Amino acid sequence: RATRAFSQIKDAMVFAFNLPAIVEGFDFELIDQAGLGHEKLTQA
Amino acid sequence: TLGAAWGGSYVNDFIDRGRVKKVYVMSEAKYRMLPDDIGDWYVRAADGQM
Repeated sequence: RATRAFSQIKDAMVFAFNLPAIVEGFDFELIDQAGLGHEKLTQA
Repeated sequence: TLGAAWGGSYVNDFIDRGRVKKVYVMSEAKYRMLPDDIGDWYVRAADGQM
């Protein structure tokens, strides 16, 4: 419900959640190996 | 002057293609290869004179 309401707020990313049963899906990285520089990795 | 010319001196760091590396100042080889080359180096005194 909370999220549902907060979605109404323009000009912001607001959402609410529970922290998972582990107090301490994926996470994919993208490495600049050959030293191409920030705007090129942006593009990548 | 002695040290930087003859030993080389680590000034500060620069970025080379996204990666930090050293900046070294030091004499060209020919100007530090021999004992008589020692005299060839000038230092500026307080009256602006070499």
